[PDB]
Amino acid sequence: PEADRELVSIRRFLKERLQRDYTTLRGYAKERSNVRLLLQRTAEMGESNSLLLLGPRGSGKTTLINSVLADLLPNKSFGENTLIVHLDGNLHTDDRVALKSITVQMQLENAADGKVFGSFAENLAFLLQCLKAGGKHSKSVIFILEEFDLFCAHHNQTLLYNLFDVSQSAQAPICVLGVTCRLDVIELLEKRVKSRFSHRQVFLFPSLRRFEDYVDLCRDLLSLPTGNSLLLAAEKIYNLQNIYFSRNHFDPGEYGFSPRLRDAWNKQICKVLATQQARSTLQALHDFDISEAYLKNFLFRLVAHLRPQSPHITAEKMAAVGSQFEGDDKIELLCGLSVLELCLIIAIKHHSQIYDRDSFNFEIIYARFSKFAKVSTTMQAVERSIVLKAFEHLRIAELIMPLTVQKEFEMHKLALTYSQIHHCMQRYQALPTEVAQWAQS
Amino acid sequence: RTLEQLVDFVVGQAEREVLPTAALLTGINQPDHLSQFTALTQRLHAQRAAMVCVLQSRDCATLKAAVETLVFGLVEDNAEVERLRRSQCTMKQLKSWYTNNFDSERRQLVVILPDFECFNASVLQDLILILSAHCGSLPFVLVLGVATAMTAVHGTLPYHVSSKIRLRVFQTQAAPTGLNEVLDKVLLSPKYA
Amino acid sequence: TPSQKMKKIRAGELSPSMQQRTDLPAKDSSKSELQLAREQLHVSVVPKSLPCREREFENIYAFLEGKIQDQCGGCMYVSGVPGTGKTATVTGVIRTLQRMAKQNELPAFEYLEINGMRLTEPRQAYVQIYKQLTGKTVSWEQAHALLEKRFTTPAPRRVTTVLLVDELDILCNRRQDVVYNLLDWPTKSAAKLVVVTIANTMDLPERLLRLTFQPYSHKQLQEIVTARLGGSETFKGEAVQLVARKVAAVSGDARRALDICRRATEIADTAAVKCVTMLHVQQALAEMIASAKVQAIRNCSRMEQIFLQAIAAEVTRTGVEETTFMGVYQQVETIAAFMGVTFPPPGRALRLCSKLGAERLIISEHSRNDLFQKILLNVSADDIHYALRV
Amino acid sequence: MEAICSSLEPLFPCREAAIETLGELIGDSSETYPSAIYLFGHSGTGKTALTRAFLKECGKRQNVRTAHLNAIECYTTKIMLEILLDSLAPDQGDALKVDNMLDFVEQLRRQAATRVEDQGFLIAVDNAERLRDMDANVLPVLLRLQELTNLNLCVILLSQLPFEKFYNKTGLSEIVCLHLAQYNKAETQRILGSDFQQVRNQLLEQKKRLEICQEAVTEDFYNNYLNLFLSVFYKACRDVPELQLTARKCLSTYLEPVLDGSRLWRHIAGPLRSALTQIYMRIEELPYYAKFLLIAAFLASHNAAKQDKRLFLGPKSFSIDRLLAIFYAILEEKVGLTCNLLSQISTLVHLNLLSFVSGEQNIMEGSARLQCTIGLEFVLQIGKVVGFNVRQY
DNA sequence: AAAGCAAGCATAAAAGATCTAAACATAAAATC
DNA sequence: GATTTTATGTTTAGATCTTTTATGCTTGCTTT
Ligand SMILES: Nc1ncnc2c1ncn2[C@@H]1O[C@H](COP(=O)(O)OP(=O)(O)OP(=O)(O)O)[C@@H](O)[C@H]1O
Ligand SMILES: Nc1ncnc2c1ncn2[C@@H]1O[C@H](COP(=O)(O)OP(=O)(O)OP(=O)(O)O)[C@@H](O)[C@H]1O
Ligand SMILES: Nc1ncnc2c1ncn2[C@@H]1O[C@H](COP(=O)(O)OP(=O)(O)OP(=O)(O)O)[C@@H](O)[C@H]1O
Ligand SMILES: [Mg+2]
Ligand SMILES: [Mg+2]
Ligand SMILES: [Mg+2]
Repeated sequence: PEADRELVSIRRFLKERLQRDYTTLRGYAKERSNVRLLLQRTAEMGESNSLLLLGPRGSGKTTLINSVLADLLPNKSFGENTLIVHLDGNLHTDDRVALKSITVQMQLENAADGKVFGSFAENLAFLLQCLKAGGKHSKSVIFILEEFDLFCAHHNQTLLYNLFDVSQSAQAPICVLGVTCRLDVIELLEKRVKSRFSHRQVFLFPSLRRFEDYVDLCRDLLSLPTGNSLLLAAEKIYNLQNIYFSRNHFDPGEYGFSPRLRDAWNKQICKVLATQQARSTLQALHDFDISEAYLKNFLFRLVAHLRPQSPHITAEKMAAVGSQFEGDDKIELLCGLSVLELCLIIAIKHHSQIYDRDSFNFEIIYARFSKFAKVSTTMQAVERSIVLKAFEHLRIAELIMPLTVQKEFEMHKLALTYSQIHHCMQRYQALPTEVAQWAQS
Repeated sequence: RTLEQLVDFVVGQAEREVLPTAALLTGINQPDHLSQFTALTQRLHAQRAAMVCVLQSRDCATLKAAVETLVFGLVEDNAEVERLRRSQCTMKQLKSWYTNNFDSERRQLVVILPDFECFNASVLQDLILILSAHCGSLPFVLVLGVATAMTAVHGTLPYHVSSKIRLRVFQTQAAPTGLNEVLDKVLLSPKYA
Repeated sequence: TPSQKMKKIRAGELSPSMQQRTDLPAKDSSKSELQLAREQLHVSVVPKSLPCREREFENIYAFLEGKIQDQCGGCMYVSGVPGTGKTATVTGVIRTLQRMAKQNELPAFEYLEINGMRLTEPRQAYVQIYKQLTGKTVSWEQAHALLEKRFTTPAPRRVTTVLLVDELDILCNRRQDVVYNLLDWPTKSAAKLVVVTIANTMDLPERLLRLTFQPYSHKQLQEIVTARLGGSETFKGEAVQLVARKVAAVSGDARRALDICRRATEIADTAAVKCVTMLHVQQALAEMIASAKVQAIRNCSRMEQIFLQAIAAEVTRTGVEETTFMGVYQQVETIAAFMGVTFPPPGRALRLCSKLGAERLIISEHSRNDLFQKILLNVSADDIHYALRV
Repeated sequence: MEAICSSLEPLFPCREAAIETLGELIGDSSETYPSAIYLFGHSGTGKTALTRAFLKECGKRQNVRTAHLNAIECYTTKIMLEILLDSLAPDQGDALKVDNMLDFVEQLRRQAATRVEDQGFLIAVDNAERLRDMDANVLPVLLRLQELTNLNLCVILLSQLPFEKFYNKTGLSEIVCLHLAQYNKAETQRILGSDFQQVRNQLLEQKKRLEICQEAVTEDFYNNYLNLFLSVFYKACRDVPELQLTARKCLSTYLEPVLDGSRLWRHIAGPLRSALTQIYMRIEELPYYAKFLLIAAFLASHNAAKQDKRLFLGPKSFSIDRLLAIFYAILEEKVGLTCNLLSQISTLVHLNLLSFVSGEQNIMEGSARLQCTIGLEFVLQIGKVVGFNVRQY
């Protein structure tokens, strides 16, 4: 069954492209060339520079840095003058961990085989004494600070105050390149650090605000490329791995496809994207969030369904994953609740509807429930205890929140809009009719 | 009768994931029961099938303090039957130490809680949830000294903590009954002058 | 071995060093006149004679000379808005005094310096002063005792030593002990100390315990760049005036005028013209002095645009700026009813609120308390309609 | 992807769809994994057993290194990193030493190997609803650990909350949401009826009674018993472990009049409505003046601040001098104020018969606010065992 | 005349935010 | 080379400063 092996090859290739492939960048011809010419200027001429990429989360910030470094590193003039210092704000929490990763990753003489000796104050004074020794004859340091705002959350912003002060003195030819999401992170810096900063910023707001190039990108990600592009990308990935992300990557050279199979697959994808149903589902997702990470997640959960028994992509699969996205889950949680919790919920609905969203309690809802319990002739058998367990179970699924004493006497607030409760009465299966007559009252 | 029933419950759980536990409805006063609990520990060091650390509520201001006093009390009870760092005594070290020692024989891991009422509810629910997470790999039993009545156990434990527990009640005699027995049998016994 | 090298660092006999470039540095002759104009326009290259600062230079020079010849010592407090060139001036006058001492017109002296933000704890400064004294390194309490022993004891010959202090305000503690000792040390007449502290706020000793570098006007900020450029005519004569007008009002940083001119020189390199035009400076000021909050609101997806209209409608309707999420969702359902496009169910709206909160268009709480999380508006309300229609 | 779902369907009936989804996302290990998979459902949906069976099945069958975890154990993040690296990097010994997220990321980065052995990793964090309560850099790192360590992992999370509770002020990356619906009544009947062979082989263990057990504990009889049980308890709970735990005991009390001689719904519908009263609970005196003090505490915490001049929103907090005044008024004997009586006050505090809200630092000043915590029924039992009615006040 | 609601008020306690004193584990060197 | 000791850098828990809110209490007006 070699054709089924061909489909397994297409599915593995597609999941590798949607998930991996950290280098390739689509669009952004201006900003990528700007960052690249800045990095060549700080690598060759010995200038010090500062830069601050900003954009919404899911815009290609890190992918731009990988494309720029993947272009520049195998030049072997950039590869001999530059020592690159990656840094992050999630991992390097307090500044001393960032400074240990700097001293390790610069291969400073104080460090040894991934471990550094001595006090942190000694490591700081030693790092400034090393950067002090540089003229233009020193190797160029390229700091890359991802999540700049958490570095602003450090004490005194103290590491940042040094990292820009080296840029404004003729010491080591560094290059600070912060990358962060907040669009007014420059306000967070203290006025000294704001003064030392070069104020240049580069914005990467995504270019696919219009619907048509969004459908073009969706047609792009599902297609199998022509084979000479696979050879060229294999040459590029091979040349970068000969000299960090490089140890695992897309690697097109493990995959090879017959051109007729590429033509049949891309004919299937352009025909599927021609239909009104798939365009409607992608229209819904494009109205939700333009960011390409969302579309790549939707594409991954579409591509994963390509079982051998049903080889081809179809528009009904687009509609199914779109129905999984657009539906709510609190309405899908309330249908899991048993009838006693649902009656406590509908009692909270009647209480906060009659008294207009006032806070409630177990005893007031116990009175409003026992007004129904004594006339129900199906809920007569329950006691205080089962209703109290149902109340605590409503508390621990966070359908009720405390206003922040006895377990039976906390103040509380409902967490739902009434349309969710009015919908969960409809979508519930086999609700007893007496609770429905209470729902209409 | 209650002490032999407790030792038989511990040995019958050694004969055996929802943890077994045996509440003992102690009277409202404390110090009379204390020596009783110590005798229970001696019985589990008589038959040598269980080691036991008391987990008084003074040691449980937070979940971290509860876990460290639990592990430190188990390892120091075992050393007393026959000095690792306070910052290092995690549950994982307890699992590695239990499989480091007790596997070719299965000694039970007892944690007396003499003052069930005095505990803060959140640290107690988190502790019973952690011990429920580790039962099966570590043979645990839990004994609750509830100074009042069963409604306190059913009320203080939340929906889910009660869902993951297997409690059985034993009763020591009531205090007026104890004064009646002490007065009929000793202070009114003829043989003292 | 690691032990010998860490002992070499702790006694300081091992010189710190970076790896040298394997390729040689690029030759000066190949540089373009625009490229040389950029290289002279870097902020690092401080001139030996600073333009338009001669009054403060002669003031600090006459002061430190009259305090360093007469062997008395004291304290001096220079202060001003950042970008005014304080540290460059005091380092320049100390450089002129040491060049004078090499010609022996002045008594010899050791120039110490610290920097408050290059420290960790403030008490670590006691190690650093002594680190530039004998060069020995020691714990801060023994450093405190040895700084006392060099200061408390009248033991001639006691050479005067200046103590430049970058960023005194970062040395504050709950006790304020280190800055208090650094101020009390000149008061000992026997140890002839003089300290020159450098600060931003003009009234710090009153605030939690002179000279003031006023910010540059339009003509001084013209003078600085037009002396920095040299004799090349790569800048037209009005572009420096345009920079001085758009920087002298906002903040007065010397660094801002310099890197604005440098980034404009880079844009002129992108245009492949050997001389700048004034529109290049307009483009550089439009890029480096900007917010993209208009472009961000223009480039959000349509549901976040509906959400952004609804928060503004809620601030209009209720009349308060901070809103509970439920009233915003009711206004959301009104606007989505009017536009004819359906709105996502409220969990996805919570996701949209968290995503716009990450981008600081709005200030939103953690989503554990949904439908009760507070929402401020961070972008001004007029910018929403200005980005959405125009 | 076929063998894993095919080996977990017989153990887990009525769950073929969610197993099909997880076995397509993280089934085959030659394929890459999505960066995070957040599956969620109600209590007792069957997800801890599902992910634990999935991790042990994949880590026994294929090349993956698996790690399970429970987030309540991780009261500080370094314990979480220790358990994760201790399972993901086997036989490290006591050379393991992780201090923060950076060291864990580097020591997981060194574990990367060649693609030709096609290794993968998996991580499951049970009770992930606690993860937002802790250090609050652990969730953003845990979602994008695949991008960060440049490995081939997939950090599963598990909770009952929907994912929308989890967001923070910095935002999180992409995640694969996955819902597990709780069973409708026919599927709960199918689950409880799957164990019919085990419960028959248990009933054979404990000879006329065994002679009628082997002839009349058949499949349709157990299906009729399951319909007769889910006619009663299904409205009170759908939590499948509790229905198993009660269904076996009620089968044990149900079987007596077919051990002797419908014709049974009355005999068991008696005890079943007592069995409903003991759902979730899992079972298998006071001094005289303390009685009067608990009575006066209920009077001080229910009969308001201004009704008490003429007798003499929830419960109201009260200072203890109000308690001693109501105790004097209700005592009708006027005891001297011995040390034992104020000790009785402090013992009602320690036994959770009273509670504190404020004034703990100056209890002897009398400014402390106390709060009686008892319902009407037991204080009526106290007034019965004294014989002194409390409804008059 | 007193009883009850109200403007406010004045300290109190409850996070909470941030810093400092005590503890404590580790590095490193003195010595046997 | 191994142990011990102790000097120190790191951690952690308490101390303290905001400020919120807030609620019991003051007392004062108002009302039946
Ligand atoms: N402009 C783009 N070109 C190509 N791929 C993109 C682009 N933007 C996003 N992606 C895809 O989105 C996923 C994550 O993108 P990316 O890493 O750039 O976000 P990010 O930089 O991590 O954002 P943040 O740093 O704010 O979390 C990647 O799989 C990548 O393929
Ligand atoms: N008169 C001048 N001529 C040319 N350049 C100047 C002049 N004054 C200041 N500068 C520029 O400004 C910078 C001065 O740096 P300096 O450290 O003195 O600033 P500062 O006022 O001390 O800032 P802060 O007080 O925030 O440290 C130098 O890089 C220099 O290029
Ligand atoms: N389809 C099924 N077939 C057989 N048994 C099932 C099935 N679904 C659930 N179970 C039973 O459910 C139990 C596991 O439920 P689980 O403990 O995963 O719920 P949970 O979500 O972890 O609850 P909590 O989070 O409150 O602990 C197992 O005993 C298992 O036998
Ligand atoms: Mg990124
Ligand atoms: Mg300065
Ligand atoms: Mg579970």
